[PDB]
Amino acid sequence: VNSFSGYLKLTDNVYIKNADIVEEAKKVKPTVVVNAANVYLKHGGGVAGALNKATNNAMQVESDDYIATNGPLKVGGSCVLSGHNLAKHCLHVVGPNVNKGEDIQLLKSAYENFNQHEVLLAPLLSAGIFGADPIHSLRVCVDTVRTNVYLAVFDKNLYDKLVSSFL
Ligand SMILES: Cc1noc(-c2ccnc(-c3ccnc4[nH]ccc34)c2)n1
Repeated sequence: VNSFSGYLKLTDNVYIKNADIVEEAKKVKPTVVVNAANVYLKHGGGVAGALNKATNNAMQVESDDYIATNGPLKVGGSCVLSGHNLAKHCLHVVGPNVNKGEDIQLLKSAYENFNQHEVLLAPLLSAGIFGADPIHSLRVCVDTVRTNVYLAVFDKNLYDKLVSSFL
């Protein structure tokens, strides 16, 4: 039993809710919140900009030190950093950005990072400003992630389309 509330169950291990991931993180304090990161951990907009804003820029400060030490992530890769006031940990995962021409097949590799964590609160990778089809992203999530994932979808209209079209 966990504290996630109001989710629709899609499969054995995948759950979905129309929610603001920032507000959901603030209420649940999950062990892991996933950020929709880029390779530079520059949290300017989308989910990343919202999560970072909610940490009063502490996420960005920590991220800049991470990059200065380690260099950029790989597309499809991830790193574990602090969850600050939102979660114990933040798993920064880099899905391909279609608006940069990155290979959508890397989306499966990106979701594989979730399997290193038993339970996660997450957005749909490569959705939103990353330019992928969120319905495709949901399909790859369900077919790749085996651990327990709670998907927060900000847009109510999109949430309804994802549920209604789910196979
Ligand atoms: C601009 C832009 N382009 O894409 C997106 C996107 C993609 C996936 N999930 C989200 C999302 C999901 C749940 N809560 C959220 N709070 C703030 C963002 C967010 C946003 N934003």
